[PDB]
Formats: sequence, C-alpha cells, structure tokens
Amino acid sequence: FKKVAKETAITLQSYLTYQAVRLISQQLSETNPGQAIWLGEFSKRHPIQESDLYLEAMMLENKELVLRILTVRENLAEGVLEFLPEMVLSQIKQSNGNHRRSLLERLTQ
Amino acid sequence: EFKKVAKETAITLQSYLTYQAVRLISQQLSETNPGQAIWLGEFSKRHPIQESDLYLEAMMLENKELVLRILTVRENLAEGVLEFLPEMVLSQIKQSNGNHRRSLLERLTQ
Repeated sequence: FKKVAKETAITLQSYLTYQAVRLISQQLSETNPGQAIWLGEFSKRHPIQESDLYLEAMMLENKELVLRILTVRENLAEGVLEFLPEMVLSQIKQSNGNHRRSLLERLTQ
Repeated sequence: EFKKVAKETAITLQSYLTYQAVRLISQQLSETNPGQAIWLGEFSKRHPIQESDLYLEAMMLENKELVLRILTVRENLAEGVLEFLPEMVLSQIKQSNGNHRRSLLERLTQ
C-alpha cells in the first residue's frame, strides 16, 4: 500500500506532465505552428512516459518550452489533484457495480 | 477548474489502480497457481490494461472468478492510496520543478 502509492504518484507525475505538453501544444498549434509541429516530432523521438528524461533531453533543444511545461504542469496539479480521490473512488464503485451485475447476469445466461 | 483534465486523469487513475490490482494478484498467482499466472501474462498482451473496462469485459469470457478478484482488490487499493496522492504528487512536482529549473539555469551558466 506504499510501494503502490509511490508508483501511483510517480505515474501521476508523468501523466500531468503529459497533460501539460498537450495543453501547451493546443496553444502552439494556434500560435506558433512552426513550434507546435516541432513539438510533435520531438515527442515521437522521446517517450513522454519518462517525464524527466523527456525534459532533460529537451533542455538541450528548447529551454524556453521546458520551463513553460514545469509551470503548466504545476498549475494543472493544483487545479486538479484535490478532486481526484472523490472522482476515482466513485468511478470505481460505479464500474465495480456494472461489472458485477454484468457477470452475475452472464453466469446464468 | 480544469474539467477535461480532471476527467481524463481520473480515468487514467482508474485504469492504473486496476493495473496495480492485476499486478498483486499476479504475484500471488505466480506462487499459488503458476499455470494461471502464465495465462494472465499473455492475456495482458492480448488486451491493454489502459482500457480497463474493455479488459475486465474480455476477461469475463475467460475467468470470471479473477474478474471478481480484480474488482475487489482494486477498490481496496483505491481506499488505501487515493487520500495520500494530492500531497504526494504536488510535493514531487515542486521538487522535480526546482531540480529542472536549477539544472537548466546552471547549463546556461556554462
């Protein structure tokens, strides 16, 4: 329950980073298509799932954008983290409900 | 309130906890019933856990007992872990942010 929470937090760290790049990209696509297109070719070269390696690699190519990510991911984290436990737990119960109903019906079908 | 982003993160989290459930259950089975653990291995190559609903549903065709074990374990895990994540991820991002910032500004320093 602690190894699990560590692994989960790390995954969320990567995930929110990803989500930051996504948002920045929606904006670049409108604002600097050159850069937006650049970003795509970059994330193909580099696996966003590795948050830090992704950033460290990008430090070598577009320092301004790396800093913008760090800021945006943190904004997102503060906008979003707090509502997560309610939303996930409630979603799991609902999904657990549906899957149980489904398979208990399926057993007798 | 970033709604689209909370919705997509929650969903991701839902699946990730399912994954984490499958991971424990997999460890138990590897000791208890090796045959079944092998099965759960390649089942997982045939079906991506990131789409957890589709995964559990496809599993229903093959091992309804396990589907039920997954549902229970994942909910337990959720109860154990969710509470602690907002402080944990925020404090991690801040740290990581500081390190990246400090490392980038020192790269310019050279």
